[PDB]
Amino acid sequence: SYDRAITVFSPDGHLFQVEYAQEAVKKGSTAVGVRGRDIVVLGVEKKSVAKLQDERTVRKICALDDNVCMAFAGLTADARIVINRARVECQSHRLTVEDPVTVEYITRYIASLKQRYTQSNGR
Amino acid sequence: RFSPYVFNGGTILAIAGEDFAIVASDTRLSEGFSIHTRDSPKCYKLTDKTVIGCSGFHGDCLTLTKIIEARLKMYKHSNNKAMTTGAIAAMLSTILYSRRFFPYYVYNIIGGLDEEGKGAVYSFDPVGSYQRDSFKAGGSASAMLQPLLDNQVGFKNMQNVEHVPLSLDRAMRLVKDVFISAAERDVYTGDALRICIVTKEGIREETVSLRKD
Amino acid sequence: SIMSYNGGAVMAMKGKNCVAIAADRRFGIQAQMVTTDFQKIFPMGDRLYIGLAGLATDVQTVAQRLKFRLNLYELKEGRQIKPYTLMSMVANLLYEKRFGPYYTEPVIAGLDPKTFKPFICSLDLIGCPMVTDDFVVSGTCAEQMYGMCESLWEPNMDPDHLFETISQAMLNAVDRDAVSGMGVIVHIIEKDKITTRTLKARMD
Amino acid sequence: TTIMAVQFDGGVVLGADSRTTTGSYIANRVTDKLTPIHDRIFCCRSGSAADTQAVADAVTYQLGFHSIELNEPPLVHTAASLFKEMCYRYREDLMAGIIIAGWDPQEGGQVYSVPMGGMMVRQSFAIGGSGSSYIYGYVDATYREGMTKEECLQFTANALALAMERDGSSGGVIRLAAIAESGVERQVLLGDQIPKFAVATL
Amino acid sequence: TTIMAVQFDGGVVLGADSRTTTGSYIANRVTDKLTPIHDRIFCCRSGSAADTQAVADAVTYQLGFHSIELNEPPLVHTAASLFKEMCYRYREDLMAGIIIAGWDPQEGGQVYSVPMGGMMVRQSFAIGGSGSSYIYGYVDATYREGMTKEECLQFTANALALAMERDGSSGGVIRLAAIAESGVERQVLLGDQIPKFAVATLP
Amino acid sequence: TQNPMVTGTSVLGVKFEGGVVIAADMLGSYGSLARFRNISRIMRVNNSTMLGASGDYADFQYLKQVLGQMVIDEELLGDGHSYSPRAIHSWLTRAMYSRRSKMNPLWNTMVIGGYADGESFLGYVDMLGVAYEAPSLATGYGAYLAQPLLREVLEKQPVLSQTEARDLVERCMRVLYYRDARSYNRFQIATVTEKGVEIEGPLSTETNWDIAHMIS
Amino acid sequence: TTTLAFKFRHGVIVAADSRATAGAYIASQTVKKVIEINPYLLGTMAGGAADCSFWERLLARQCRIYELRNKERISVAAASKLLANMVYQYKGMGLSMGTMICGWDKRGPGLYYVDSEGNRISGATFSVGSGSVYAYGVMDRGYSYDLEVEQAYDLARRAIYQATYRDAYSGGAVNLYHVREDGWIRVSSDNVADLHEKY
Amino acid sequence: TTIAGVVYKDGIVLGADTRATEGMVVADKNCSKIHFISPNIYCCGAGTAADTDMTTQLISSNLELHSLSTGRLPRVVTANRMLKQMLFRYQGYIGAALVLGGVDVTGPHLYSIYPHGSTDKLPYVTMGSGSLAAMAVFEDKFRPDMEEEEAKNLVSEAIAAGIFNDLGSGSNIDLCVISKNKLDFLRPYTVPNKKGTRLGRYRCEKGTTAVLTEKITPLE
Amino acid sequence: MEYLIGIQGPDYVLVASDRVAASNIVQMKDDHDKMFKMSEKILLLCVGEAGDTVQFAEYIQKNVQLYKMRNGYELSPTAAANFTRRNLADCLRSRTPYHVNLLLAGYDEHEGPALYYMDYLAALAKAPFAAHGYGAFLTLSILDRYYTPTISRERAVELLRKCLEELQKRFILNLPTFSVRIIDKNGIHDLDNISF
Amino acid sequence: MEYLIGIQGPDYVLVASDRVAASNIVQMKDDHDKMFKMSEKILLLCVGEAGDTVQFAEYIQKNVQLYKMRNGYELSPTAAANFTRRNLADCLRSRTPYHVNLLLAGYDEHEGPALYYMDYLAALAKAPFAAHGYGAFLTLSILDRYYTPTISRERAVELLRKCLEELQKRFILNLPTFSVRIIDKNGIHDLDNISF
Ligand SMILES: [Cl-]
Ligand SMILES: [Cl-]
Ligand SMILES: [Cl-]
Ligand SMILES: [Cl-]
Ligand SMILES: [Cl-]
Ligand SMILES: [Cl-]
Ligand SMILES: [Cl-]
Ligand SMILES: [Cl-]
Ligand SMILES: [Cl-]
Ligand SMILES: [Cl-]
Ligand SMILES: [Cl-]
Ligand SMILES: [Cl-]
Ligand SMILES: [Cl-]
Ligand SMILES: [Cl-]
Ligand SMILES: [Cl-]
Ligand SMILES: [Cl-]
Ligand SMILES: [Cl-]
Ligand SMILES: [Cl-]
Ligand SMILES: [Cl-]
Ligand SMILES: [Cl-]
Ligand SMILES: [Cl-]
Ligand SMILES: [K+]
Ligand SMILES: [K+]
Ligand SMILES: [K+]
Ligand SMILES: [Mg+2]
Ligand SMILES: [Mg+2]
Ligand SMILES: [Mg+2]
Ligand SMILES: [Mg+2]
Ligand SMILES: [Mg+2]
Ligand SMILES: [Mg+2]
Ligand SMILES: [Mg+2]
Repeated sequence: SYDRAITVFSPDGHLFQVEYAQEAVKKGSTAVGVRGRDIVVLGVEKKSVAKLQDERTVRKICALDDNVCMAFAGLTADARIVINRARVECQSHRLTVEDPVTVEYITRYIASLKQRYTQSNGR
Repeated sequence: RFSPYVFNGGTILAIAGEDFAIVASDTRLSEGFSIHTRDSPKCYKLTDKTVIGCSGFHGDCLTLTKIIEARLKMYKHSNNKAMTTGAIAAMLSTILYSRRFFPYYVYNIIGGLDEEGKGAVYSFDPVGSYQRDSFKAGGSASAMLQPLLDNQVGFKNMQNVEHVPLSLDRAMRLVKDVFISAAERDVYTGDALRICIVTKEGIREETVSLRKD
Repeated sequence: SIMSYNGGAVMAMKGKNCVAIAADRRFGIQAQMVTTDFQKIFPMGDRLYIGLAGLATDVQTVAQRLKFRLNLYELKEGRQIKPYTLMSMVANLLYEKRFGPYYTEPVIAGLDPKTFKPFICSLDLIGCPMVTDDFVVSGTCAEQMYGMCESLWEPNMDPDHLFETISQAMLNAVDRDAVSGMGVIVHIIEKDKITTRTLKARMD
Repeated sequence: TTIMAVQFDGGVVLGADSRTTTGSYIANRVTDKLTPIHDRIFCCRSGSAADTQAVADAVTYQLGFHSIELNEPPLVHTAASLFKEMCYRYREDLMAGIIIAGWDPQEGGQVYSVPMGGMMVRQSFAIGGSGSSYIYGYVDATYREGMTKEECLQFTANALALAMERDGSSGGVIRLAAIAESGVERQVLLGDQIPKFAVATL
Repeated sequence: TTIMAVQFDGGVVLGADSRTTTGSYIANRVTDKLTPIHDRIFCCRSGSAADTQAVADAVTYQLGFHSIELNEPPLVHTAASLFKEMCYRYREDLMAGIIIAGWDPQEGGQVYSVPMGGMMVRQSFAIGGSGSSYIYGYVDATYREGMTKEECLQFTANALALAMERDGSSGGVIRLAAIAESGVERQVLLGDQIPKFAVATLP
Repeated sequence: TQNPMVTGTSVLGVKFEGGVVIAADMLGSYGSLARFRNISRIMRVNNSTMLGASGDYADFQYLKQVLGQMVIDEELLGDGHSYSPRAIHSWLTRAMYSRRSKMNPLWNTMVIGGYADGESFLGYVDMLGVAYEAPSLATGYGAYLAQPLLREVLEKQPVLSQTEARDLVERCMRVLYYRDARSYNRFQIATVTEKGVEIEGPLSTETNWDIAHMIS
Repeated sequence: TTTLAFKFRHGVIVAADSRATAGAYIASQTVKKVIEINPYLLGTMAGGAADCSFWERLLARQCRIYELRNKERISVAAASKLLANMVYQYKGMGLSMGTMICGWDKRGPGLYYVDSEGNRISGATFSVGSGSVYAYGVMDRGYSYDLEVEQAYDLARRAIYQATYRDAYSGGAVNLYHVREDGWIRVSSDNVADLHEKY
Repeated sequence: TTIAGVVYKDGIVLGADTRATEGMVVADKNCSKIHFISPNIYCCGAGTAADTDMTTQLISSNLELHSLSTGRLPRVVTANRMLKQMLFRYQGYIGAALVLGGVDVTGPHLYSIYPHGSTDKLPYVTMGSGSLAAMAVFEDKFRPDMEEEEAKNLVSEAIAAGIFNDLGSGSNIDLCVISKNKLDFLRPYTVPNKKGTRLGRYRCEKGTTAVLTEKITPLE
Repeated sequence: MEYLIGIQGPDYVLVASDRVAASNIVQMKDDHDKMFKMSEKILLLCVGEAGDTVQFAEYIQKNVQLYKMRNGYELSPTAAANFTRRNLADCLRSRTPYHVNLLLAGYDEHEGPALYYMDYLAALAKAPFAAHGYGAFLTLSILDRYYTPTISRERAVELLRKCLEELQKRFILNLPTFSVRIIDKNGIHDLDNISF
Repeated sequence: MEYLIGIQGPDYVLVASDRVAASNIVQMKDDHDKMFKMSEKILLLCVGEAGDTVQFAEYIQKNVQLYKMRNGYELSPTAAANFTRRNLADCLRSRTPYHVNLLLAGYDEHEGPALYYMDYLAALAKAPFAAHGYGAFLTLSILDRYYTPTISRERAVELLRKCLEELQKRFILNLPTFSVRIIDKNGIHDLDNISF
């Protein structure tokens, strides 16, 4: 099994893979969120346009549970993994605490998953 | 079926005073209807301030005490101080529970000084249930010793008696008396009584003879 | 254990020209207290009592069958039974059931009906007798009892000191036993009177 | 235990070790396992000591009474038959392996086995007890038809000594008896009188 | 089963009966219980046939490999050691009572017992198997220090014959082998060749 | 071992001024059968320490193999430190406890004798990891038959000479031969002093059978 | 042992005896059977002494970690659930524990029964231990959601008392706690011999 | 229990300890284990205490009927037979393990009798949980034809061995010496064990024990 | 499963018993009566093993009635209790033991009311109140809490009705109806059944 | 001890379950709910061993809900029943078997109403009606006697009520209240508890 250290420091304290992952995000479609007074809104650009596309199949806004959703920008295949991982975690939370997750709880979970993939061999 | 346990006998006792603790035990080690040796104390020095009494299956008494010794040094190396009497007690509870499904066949009583300099006794069941006590008997003759301590140290069932503080001299007289009474009736308790007195000056030792039959 | 199904404790103790016999008062079935005034000590003469611990049904049967035999003896013989003779009668009654015994282990306490000399004994469930010059104990807290008696009993006690010693031995012994207690009764037997007391005692 | 008897022209030789064990404690190291049932009839006992003593006492009673009534010495065959009847009838409540041997005027020296279960068979020579296992080969190879009394005595002492060396439940001294028309001659082999055969060192 | 081996000056003699039973059915009347482990080292097998065959085949493998590596004939003591290690380690899962006997240039004729449980002890002669119980006396009375090869062969044949007469679980033919610097000589005693000792019928 | 196979009976040990003596007969029994009549149940561990074992002889042979290899390993270092008798006894305690705790004991009861730094060492270890020290020890039937004699002599005279300890051991071995049906009258005596460990044997006790004529 | 608890208008009452036994031997008369998990949550102990103490102490560890990670008090539901999930894995191995988890969280007063058999249930009132049957009779005849505070104290104390009287395996002192919206308080410790005198 | 006996030059010495236990607790510190059979015959008992007491009493009574009838001093063989035949009949359920010794017209005789009914006639015997300790003493030190005082020394040594090495044995050493001329029933012979003394006093004065109810009943 | 209760006041004894006869998972009768009249002023209430319960109670009943016919007057509650006990105890180690648990309630002209408790072992205890069955575990403490020796019969029936309500609430078995009777100077009186 | 019942009509399924949680001789809760909502149109009713029942039902519930979140739509009653059965059967010979007995009730947009029966062995049967628990022994024949496939919901609740009355009359256990719910094209509806 593949154990190469992929994300490592460079001389001026940079983590170049992370910075390159950030470049991938910057080439994704724009996504915007605005927190209202009693509404929250997410909006996102394009993907393609493309008349022959079945629109339903490429949404960039995704329910995580009944009370939490998310938009992303960057590598769509990567996003699908993060989304599914979060969806699983929302069901553990409800299982063991009998409350839906807070938005902060699941955000924290997602962020910690992302941080781990910057410090683990082979990834 | 090999049995991994045997009963080797032994009676232990601890008493908390205002500025002392006593831990006492007989010195007989038995098996079946035989005596292994007449000079096998059940008290073990853990620190300058703490002594533990252990009876039951001798194989487990030896192992457990060696585990405690090692853990006290590990603690001191990681935390830069000796373990307190109370921390030894809390730790012992966890070590006993770690064998919940294959228990140490050992009855443990800790005696020592707490952090204010006062007598402290902690008593345990084999899987680490414990609490602090003022005084406690354990092991083979515990049912013989305990009621008398309840009466004479606890003042239980007595009317119109001043509940005075327990002097060391009285506590010593009581310890010797109850072991002498126990040697009369419990076939496992006998040979000699070993007494450790823990004070701020350190740990001193008396031994007294018991019946050899 | 059959002997602990009901719990209970009896003891007897010798003093100068007097004897004492005591019992707890609980009748229970395993954990459950049923009553708190169950009789375990029975008169077998003006100055001779028998106390029985063990299985409550056999406590009552032995006391009753013993009385049957004793009453016949006393009618036929001139006289009140001697303590030692009562012991023997009881031994013989228990050993008849050697192979299906009564589950009771009595203590006897009394004064000789002519000399007033103190006597105490106990027997095991098949009738082995044991006479002593100090005390005897029987019941689910026998260890506790032994520990109290060994430590407190002294020779040649007067009735008042005997009463305090046997009382403190019982109360403190039963308070270390889940299935004995709910009260203590004490009989002090002297040449010229019987003094019967119930003690202030824990009720848990 | 090891017990043995052997017929010769005019009588019998009987022998036993002397060990009685409870578990692996030796409760008697000088047991007498050869018990007289009448003037010239003995039994060798193995199995439960309580059982064989009770049975032997009973047979002694029965045979003695029978003998007085008949006014004649009893048949060895009769003694064996009495053992057999009792050992067979009570086979579920006894642990007894008996050899009956002796002399009578009608049939001479005779050996009978009554093993556990209570069958009865006449034999030229008989062995029993726990130690007998270790001497089947020896007695099978060493037995010769027409041994004298003295040869029977040596053959017995040797067999018993070999059994005793190997069987933890046999040992102590060797008790021998010879029985003939003239009477009973008893002796004990002890210590250095027991036949000796080296341990096979390298 | 009855197995035996006896040391003499310059080699060993080994013997076995040939009976294999399941319950009291004789599943093989002409079993060969003496199995070659190397050129001049044999083992005599008693106990479970499956176990002793498996253990013997494994030791043969171990010893053969060890022997090629060393480029020297193997020590009898080495064969015994390998049996011991395997019989001891697996003593809870095997029923195997073994005698290892053979010759090597260093120590000559040697007999080792590896009884159940997996102890190992060198002996002048060894017996084992169920039938051995009935010949302790005989071998103890008959053994003499300094027997010749031919005497060891006779002593072995006689012991085994006596065991076979008495032990229901032993019988058939007697297989013998003698091992020395010159080699291995095997033979079978059958029928009238087996030593005979009368049943002691009544005078 | 779950089920012992070939076994040894009692081992005795007693301290004397300048050393320790242990004794054990040379028998391996297979149930009641006195099967292996010339086996040694005593091991020289190193120069200061010896061991005697009751119980399963295959397990004893294993211990001897393990412990013999450990002393060799230590001698290879040639560093001035050697396992004291007490250390060997500690090690053995751990090993027996550990095997007991895996429900797969070594089926032995052992007596460790030694002499180091002017002190006699005598220690007991059993199959459960029960271990202690004492002035005399006796395993198996020896606990019932020999130990009472050993302790009675030692109360009248705690300090025995070597020859007094040796005579006392011979008296005990005689008693054992009379009363233990698994004993054998061929034994070894091992002594440790300043000079090292000596094993003597094969030895026998004289026996008396006068009582055979007192059926009383 | 006898323990009880009940929700009412003014929070949750929690009470216990103080006896411990080894078989029929009375090992202690002064055990603390109400564990302070945090300043708004209590657990009660009945069954195996080591088992209760160890698992409630572990629950306390976990609730504290939770609080540190999530920056808020764990709920009674979530705490009871943590305990149930911890012990579930041990079913069949001979743990013996019956506990009440008693608190006051955003849903108000909370009370859950949790045991080593796997049960986890919310309810108004519970009693657990060898003496529970006796406590239930008395608690049940006097319970009301609208009990006044001092009446609820009296009831809890009496129920445990009556249990100690019938049940050989309950005794010592009655220890009483009250969970209020700003935390639990220790209300009283009354020796059963002094309560007998009174009742 | 440790019980033992020896045949000496002129008689029998019997010995016993005085502990009775229930479980692993001492019930009696001073029970009598050397039981009267007839004026010339005594019997030590080990095993189930009620069985030893009752068995010896019954045989002693039947022997008294026997001797009343015969007009003669009873024989040791007669006690042996009566005990063993009764014990055999009960198949070991009467748990009496006995050392029977006496002196009759045929001289001194000593038997050990087991619960299942076997008996051994021997010049020394031991029984009880302490019997191996006592037997070790005998094997090491017995000689035929000892003098009275040597025999009494040996028996008390043997009982002492059981007292100190067996948890089932304790307290005092009783002996019984029987010859043609003398019966010496030495109870106690030695008291090698003593309770230590009490260091504190618990002389609880009148009123210490609170009393709920009192009734005095006067008697004649 | 079967419930018996008794409560003795200053001049009466009140008793009640459930009316279920069950078998496996079904109630087979809901008007079962577990009380046996021994005499004008004695009830025996009997539960336990099938067959034993009726055989034992009826044997006692017939012998008590026999005593009345033989002598012209009745056995006292205390005598009858001791008679019952002797029979049970005498059978305990016999080939025909009776597995039954009982209450004996009576009123004597000179002793006043009495309530006796007996278990299958034949231990006999006189009590101010008592109960048998699993339901006893949930009701005895209710009795300890509220009984007093001078309790009036109006309050005794109220106390009884707290016990029976507690079984409805808390007991796992369906015991919906109870027989109730009281004994005093004027004999045995049937009260209304208490039902749910 | 636990009772579950289901009755499927042409366009609904009705279900009920007892509300008792018992332990030894005591009911410890009388408002217990044994129904688990899996989705808008699926109820899982679960009884059996303590711990197993909730651990199993919640694991299923969470996974059904996860499916909904992953895919945008819900598992059909049939698919959910089969999922449930796979899990139970897969655990049957493992170190962690679940001793649970189940009903699954649902309404599908295209298949209509469904009722599924499962035992602890994980045998799965579709049924027009079914019940679990000892109470089933006394109510199944009532359902066989009066059920018809076109039974209306008003008559189904009546038939349910005859079953529950039979338990009050004839069953030995005290089950005095029941949860009742119906599922149809508009989801899951709580009905009044049926109480005695
Ligand atoms: Cl949720
Ligand atoms: Cl009678
Ligand atoms: Cl014999
Ligand atoms: Cl036979
Ligand atoms: Cl035979
Ligand atoms: Cl035999
Ligand atoms: Cl011998
Ligand atoms: Cl063949
Ligand atoms: Cl093969
Ligand atoms: Cl073998
Ligand atoms: Cl073999
Ligand atoms: Cl074989
Ligand atoms: Cl050898
Ligand atoms: Cl060596
Ligand atoms: Cl407290
Ligand atoms: Cl957390
Ligand atoms: Cl809930
Ligand atoms: Cl509990
Ligand atoms: Cl209240
Ligand atoms: Cl005789
Ligand atoms: Cl004994
Ligand atoms: K003692
Ligand atoms: K032998
Ligand atoms: K054959
Ligand atoms: Mg002793
Ligand atoms: Mg009590
Ligand atoms: Mg209580
Ligand atoms: Mg196999
Ligand atoms: Mg028999
Ligand atoms: Mg019947
Ligand atoms: Mg499970």
